[PDB]
This record gives sequence, C-alpha cells and structure tokens, in this order.
Amino acid sequence: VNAVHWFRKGLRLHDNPALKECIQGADTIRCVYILDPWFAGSSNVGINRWRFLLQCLEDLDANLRKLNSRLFVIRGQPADVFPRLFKEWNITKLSIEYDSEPFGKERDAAIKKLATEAGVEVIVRISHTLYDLDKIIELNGGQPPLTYKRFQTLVSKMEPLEMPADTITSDVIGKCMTPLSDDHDEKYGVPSLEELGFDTDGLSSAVWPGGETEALTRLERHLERKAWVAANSLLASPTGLSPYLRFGCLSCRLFYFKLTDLYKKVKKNSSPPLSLYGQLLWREFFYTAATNNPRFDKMEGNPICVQIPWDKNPEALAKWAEGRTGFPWIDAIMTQLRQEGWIHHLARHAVACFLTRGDLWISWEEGMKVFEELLLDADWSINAGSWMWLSCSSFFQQFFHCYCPVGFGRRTDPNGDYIRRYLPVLRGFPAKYIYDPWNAPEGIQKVAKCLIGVNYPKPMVNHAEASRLNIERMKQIYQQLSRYRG
Amino acid sequence: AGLEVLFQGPDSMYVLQDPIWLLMANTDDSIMMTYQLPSRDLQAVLKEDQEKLKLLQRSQPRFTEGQRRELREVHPWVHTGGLPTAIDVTGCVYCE
Ligand SMILES: [Cl-]
Ligand SMILES: [Zn+2]
Repeated sequence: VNAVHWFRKGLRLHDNPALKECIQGADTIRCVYILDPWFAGSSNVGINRWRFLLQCLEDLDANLRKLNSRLFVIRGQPADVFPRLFKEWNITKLSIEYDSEPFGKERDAAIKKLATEAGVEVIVRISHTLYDLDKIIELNGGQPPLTYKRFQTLVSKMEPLEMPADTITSDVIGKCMTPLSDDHDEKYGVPSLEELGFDTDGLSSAVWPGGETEALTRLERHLERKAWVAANSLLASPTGLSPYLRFGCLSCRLFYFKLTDLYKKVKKNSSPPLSLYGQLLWREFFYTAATNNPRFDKMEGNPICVQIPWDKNPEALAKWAEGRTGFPWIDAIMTQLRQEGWIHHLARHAVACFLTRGDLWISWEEGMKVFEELLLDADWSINAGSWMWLSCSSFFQQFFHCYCPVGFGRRTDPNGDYIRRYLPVLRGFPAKYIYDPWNAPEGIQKVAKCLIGVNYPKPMVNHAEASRLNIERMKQIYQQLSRYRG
Repeated sequence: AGLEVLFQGPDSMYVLQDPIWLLMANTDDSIMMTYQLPSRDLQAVLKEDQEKLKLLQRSQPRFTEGQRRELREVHPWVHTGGLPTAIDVTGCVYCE
C-alpha cells in the first residue's frame, strides 16, 4: 500500500484535507511537487515569482522533515512522471487539492485516467476555496454570476463552513512512513535559482519570503493589527497575506475562521457584514467566473468580454512594463513591481488605466501578461478578471472614472516619498514638479541633476490629449453596444 | 534590464530569456528616454475604429435574462441604453 500526495497550490501542512485523507491506512506516504514553468497561468515567469515558490518548497520540505519525512521535487510533465512513479513506487493512492481552473481540470482528468488504468485510487478534496464552486453555480441557476454583487447574495445564503482539517502532526502520520533513500537530494531536492538558470548577483533578500511558516507568522501579526484599530504605505506591509493565499501557504478557510472569531469578540453579533471577507470573496468570485470558460483570459471568443479595437505598439508596452513611461507615479509603481513583486491594489488600478483605456490604448491582455510575470500573487482568473474590469471590458463591478497618472499620486502623498524611494534620479525635484517633471523650468532640471529626456524619459504621451481621445473611442464602443443590444 | 523569464527549453532544460513582448520591442536607450506616441487626428481614428467595430459586432457579449437581472443595479446603462456614468465625460476628470 503506497500513497502519494501531489502538491500544486496547497503548499502547507495545516488545513490539508486531501493529505490527511491520503494518510488513512496508507503504509507509505510521499509528498511530491512537479516543476511547472507556467505557474498555472498563461505565461512564463520571472525571478521574484520563482524565488517565492522555491522558498515555499523549502519550508514545506523543512516542515516535512520535522515529521520525519521529505518533499520530493520532480521536473517534467505530470503525464510523463506519474506513470513511472506508479510502477516504480507501487502506488495505490494518489491525492490532490481540487483545482477549478479549466487548464487544471483538463490536466487532472488526464492524470486521473492514467491512475485508473494503473489501479490507483484518486482522492480529491476542496481546500483552495471557501466553497464548492460548482454549488455556487447551481444556486445561480447553472451559470456563474456576472457581478460580484450577485455572487455576494448567493454566498450569504449558503451553509456555515466546516472547520479546517486537523493539521498534519506526528500523531496524524501515526507510523505511516516515508521511505527516504541514498541520493534522495539532487534526485528529488528543491532546486535553487542558480540551478534554474537565473542570475542572482544583484539580488537583495526577499521582501516577501515564501512558505507556510512566514504566512502563519504574518497572519498572527495581521490579526493583531486589526484588533488594535477596530496612504503613506503604497509600500510592502509586514502583514501582507496575498502571495501566501495564492500558493496556499495560508489556508483561506483558516484565515476566514480567524477573521470571524475576531469579529465576534470585538463586536456584538455573529452576523458580520460580507465586507469582512472582501479579500477572500473577491478571490472566490473570479475562480467561480472562470471555471467553465477556458477563454477567460482572452478577449476574442470570450463571451463575457467586450470586444475593443485596442492599438498595437510593442515599443509603448515595453516602456510601460519597464517603468520608463516618463510619468513618475506610473514608473515608480512598475519599478516597485519589478523589484519586489507586489504593489497595492490602487496602484494596480493606476497602471492598468494608463496602459489600457486611459492613455496607451493597449489591450488589457498585454498588461495581464506582464503582471503574470512579475506579481507574486497573480492568479490566472483573478488577474484576467481584474484587467477586464479595469479596462471596462467586463461587468464584474461598477465602472469608475479613469485614474489620472498625475493627480492620483498627488492625492495619495504630495511629498512624493513613494516616487523618490523607487526613482532615485528624481529625488532632487521639489513637490511642485515631482508628478509633472517635464514642467520643470530648464534650470530646475539642472539643479535636480536630471534632464527630462536625458536622465529620465520624456512623457510618452500628451496625457490630456490621449485621455480625451480614448474617452471618445470608448463612447463610440458603448454606443454601438446599445445599438446592437436593441 | 531584469525582466527575463524562465522559458521551457528543449526536453532537457529551462532557458532564461526575455519574454516575447520584450524581444519584439525595440527597447534601446533612445526609445526608453525619447519615444513619444505621435499626435493623431481624432476623427480619423474614430472612423478607423468604427470600421473595426462592424467586424467585432457579432462577437459582442450577449446577456441572458438572468444576467440582465444581475446587471440592472450594477450597470444601469444596460437597460437604459445610454452611456455608463463613469465613461460619459470629456476626459480625465482630475485635469478638467
Ligand atoms: Cl479552485
Ligand atoms: Zn489627467
């Protein structure tokens, strides 16, 4: 009797129903992770995303050691690897956390087929989401809800959640054993960035270290921060949880329970508003929206996406992605994103408006693909949905006025501390010209020691001209939608 | 420039390389400091857009009865026929 748990997005030992269930009359357990260069999305991914994952793997491997076991890491396509392991280890039990993503469902059906024709029982448990997503679609009449508001109404009339599974502790294992071997490492060891091909020369310690251990620690500190209260910081918070939820270092269901308990004590009721779980539900809403739409991350052939005649301009996209737009507020944000791998939600909104419906008129698909490469927390469906909504290409939530790539920064902080922090070449400029440096008198640039168009780029667009233009481009689009919905 | 990604190479290994959109762009120093989008004639691009819209017309989203219900209190412009509120303006609201 030999059992294998296959880790993908649930990189943790707490709240792992599928792992716990695999350890039932198991005799032999083996935890396995298979290296996928696509990160469950439509892109290949950069240095910060990979470092985050590897550290998730190390922590998982270290925590498994404490339980006198190991993580097994393998390169290859799942379809290739599993048939070998089946015969080689004499497998009869395989377990996974359910994946609602269309690509993941295809993959899992193919693997479940290989397993079945090898006498391998397959165990699937739902623990990446709060809810059974298919039950939510049923309550909506068979199709996923189009609007976050409808989604909220549905979840408010659902059954109370069952507690997180017992965490895998020495008792849980209960003499079930992982056979380690000679040459286990270097044959099944967690690789390093260097081993993967990256240049790690100019690389400071991660602002966002991976793994369950850091997640749990950050969760405690986050709840304490909230307990005390009942923007200067477009900057990475010590208590940020989003990358941890994305890789399952923190179980969404645990975070949910911890939130409800705190609410019950600080406040009278056992009826918190749904806003309390805004973070968890928004996430859950996009998984639900995408699960039956394999083209969720496309414009064409995506039946929830408005078809818009976006411009093509590789050079302008390139400037936007590298934060060389000539707009400090935007450049700063895209710079923090490159360096660190997280930016604030309102900052995501800012760079998305500028790229798409605001100034550049470039497809949201291009923006999405850059975020997939650089943003630690990017999830296929969440990231696509956002980019669609932000560009007025879909209807998940109300449309808002396009953010100004000058004024939004002025409202946020007029001292421009954020800007100076990520843009050194600009540090000298006074608050007067800090958002519009091209407006600096030709002598002020001499004093700042930064010439617009020499040391810092010229503004790639006449923003006001492009805004008025694009806003007309949009009017014509939504006009024609009404004419044909007629 | 710090923007490379890990591609899958031959069956053997992974290859570090710039992403396609970067490889496709001319990204030399001048462009990055000096490139500005041309100023274009408004009507010319609207008319050019409108040509495109006629081709994109049959793939616009269609709303079922239930979806029309959901959309009523979130995107009023659907059942009203006008332009969405947030987009019926002259340009960047802050600037004007
Ligand atoms: Cl899922
Ligand atoms: Zn503006």
